Amino acid sequence: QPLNEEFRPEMLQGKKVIVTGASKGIGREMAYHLAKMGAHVVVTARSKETLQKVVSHCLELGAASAHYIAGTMEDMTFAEQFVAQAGKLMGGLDMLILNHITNTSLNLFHDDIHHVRKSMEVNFLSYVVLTVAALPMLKQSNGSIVVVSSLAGKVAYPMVAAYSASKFALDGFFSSIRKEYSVSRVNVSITLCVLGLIDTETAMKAVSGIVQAAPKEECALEIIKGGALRQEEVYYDSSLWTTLLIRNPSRKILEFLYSTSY
Amino acid sequence: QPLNEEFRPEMLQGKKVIVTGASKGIGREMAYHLAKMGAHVVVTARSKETLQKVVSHCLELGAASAHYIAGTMEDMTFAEQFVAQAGKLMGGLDMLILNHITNTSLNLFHDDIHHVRKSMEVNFLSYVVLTVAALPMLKQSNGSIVVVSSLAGKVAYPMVAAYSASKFALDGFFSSIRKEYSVSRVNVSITLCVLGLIDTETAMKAVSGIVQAAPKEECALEIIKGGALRQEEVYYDSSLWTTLLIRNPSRKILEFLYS
Ligand SMILES: NC(=O)c1ccc[n+]([C@@H]2O[C@H](COP(=O)([O-])OP(=O)(O)OC[C@H]3O[C@@H](n4cnc5c(N)ncnc54)[C@H](OP(=O)(O)O)[C@@H]3O)[C@@H](O)[C@H]2O)c1
Ligand SMILES: NC(=O)c1ccc[n+]([C@@H]2O[C@H](COP(=O)([O-])OP(=O)(O)OC[C@H]3O[C@@H](n4cnc5c(N)ncnc54)[C@H](OP(=O)(O)O)[C@@H]3O)[C@@H](O)[C@H]2O)c1
Ligand SMILES: C[C@](O)(c1ccc(C(=O)N(C2CC2)[C@H]2CC[C@H](c3cccnc3)CC2)cc1)C(F)(F)F
Ligand SMILES: C[C@](O)(c1ccc(C(=O)N(C2CC2)[C@H]2CC[C@H](c3cccnc3)CC2)cc1)C(F)(F)F
Repeated sequence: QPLNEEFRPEMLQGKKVIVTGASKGIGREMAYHLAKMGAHVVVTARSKETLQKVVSHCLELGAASAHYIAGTMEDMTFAEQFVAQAGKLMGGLDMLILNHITNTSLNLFHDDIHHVRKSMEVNFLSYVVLTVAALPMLKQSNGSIVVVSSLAGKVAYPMVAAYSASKFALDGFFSSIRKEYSVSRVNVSITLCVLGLIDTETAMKAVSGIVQAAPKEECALEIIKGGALRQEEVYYDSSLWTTLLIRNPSRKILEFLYSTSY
Repeated sequence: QPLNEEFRPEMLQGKKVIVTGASKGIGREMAYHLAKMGAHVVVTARSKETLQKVVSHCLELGAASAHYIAGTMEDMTFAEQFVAQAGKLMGGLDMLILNHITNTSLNLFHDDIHHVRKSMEVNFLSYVVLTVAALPMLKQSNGSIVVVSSLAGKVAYPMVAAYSASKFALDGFFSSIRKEYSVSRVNVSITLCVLGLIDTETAMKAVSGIVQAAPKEECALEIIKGGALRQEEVYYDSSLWTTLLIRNPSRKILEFLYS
């Protein structure tokens, strides 16, 4: 049930929200936009040094409140207590933004199984664990889940096999879960975010000299809109060529066709 | 780059082939077809009992050779040793059919993270391990990798989350790997197989009274035909609406866009 209107800041006012991989890039921006709305926000990543700043600056921007908890999403235990600790900190939760990933470079896959396992653990599994942990709270506030994926998670590219495997997984898993929430009349929206190339330090470090990326600041924003407006998918890619084709009716058809079937 | 000519059982004769999850269902059928064709075959799964039955039956259908090695794909050391032992049993390798999955059922997902983790380990991760271990031989023989997937690996159904996540994963990882072989000019084809409901013991059991399945023996042959013709994708379903609906050109186009 996507909402029948457009988005304005107030919708996030005093809304308790989690953001992962929020110490830099798209994550951080999302945190900043979030403050500019006066929402409550807890943020996480590994490094406490950078998290301290994000927290400190979100207050300036006017967040109702802002805190961090550091730990590696390599660690399902941490991911599970993180959500408990944060949500109890804020006495509830309205929107879960799953954004972090393990460190990846661009290269040929070359028998790097350990890196495929780690990608799958951090980028994909941890999202599930995180969701599991928040479901009870999200049911409470008829909240929302937002999952940051890529183009590389809808179609193929070389140089990101592990990465892509994991991004594809999110789609399969969370799109499947939606249909399940529907038929169980569970009212938690789930938004998958197909993002083209974005101007983050990390991304630009690997590209730039292979060329163009969309502005990180707006990306963060569109993500936030799609999530608040409870939309199934959000696309954000600089080239309007792309944004119009990615869609895929054969699937929407095939899914819906086999829905009223049972 | 797919061969541009019909296929003939003559294409698989003397071809040395591994088939995983071949004790029952689609995998068994595949082993049988390959035997009718005179290929060499090594099959695997956990149950030695059922495997013996298969092998023995394969030697009677005419396989150039036919061995088996039982093990769980839950164990990456076994996966890696399998391919070695098999390479030696056949002195090389022409095709690798990744077909096994972990047991599953149709159920709402609450918090079975260990099942999600096992699915990803067995239905996905082992394929990578297997692929990595077989790639050298396959290189030697300009061979093929055949990965068996589903509609649920291309579109979302309720009741199969873990399963889907893993099948989707195969698409992302193998389709991406396909691109890399092309820019590396590695001559080893990769075929992803998208199947609809098939009348295997397990499937029929599971969807007993909640949902027409295709014949598993014809399916088994399509898969092999797609592999030997080096097709990127095979689509097999009882509903021809479906088989034709699934192809995804808006995607093949997009991919070429940034290429
Ligand atoms: N930017 C792009 O070109 C692009 C394109 C498509 C999709 N996306 C998606 O957008 C999201 C963010 O991208 P980005 O470029 O903004 O990333 P980024 O700026 O490089 O930041 C990555 C974040 O994840 C954290 N992280 C790394 N390892 C972690 C771990 N083991 N446990 C917990 N956190 C960890 C990092 O903090 P620590 O190092 O301190 O842990 C950092 O905060 C990702 O989901 C990505 O897939 C990005
Ligand atoms: N049948 C369908 O409706 C359908 C639809 C779409 C896609 N597919 C795909 O087609 C393929 C085969 O399906 P199927 O229905 O033929 O399956 P199946 O008959 O149930 O056979 C599964 C095989 O995998 C083996 N296996 C199970 N757990 C294992 C483990 N831990 N380690 C190693 N092997 C294990 C089983 O033998 P052991 O228990 O002895 O190990 C068995 O040989 C799968 O990739 C499936 O996803 C099937
Ligand atoms: C983590 C990282 O920053 C990263 C990973 C994946 C994507 C990503 O989602 N892609 C955009 C959405 C498609 C990639 C862009 C570059 C593409 C590429 C790289 C090299 C060669 N050909 C294509 C791969 C997909 C962006 C950044 C990386 F890889 F370190 F740069
Ligand atoms: C292993 C198993 O036998 C199985 C799993 C998945 C699929 C599969 O790939 N599907 C076909 C390709 C789509 C399923 C068909 C039924 C679908 C479904 C289930 C419940 C309600 N509506 C549709 C779920 C995917 C087939 C068998 C199972 F799950 F035990 F039944």
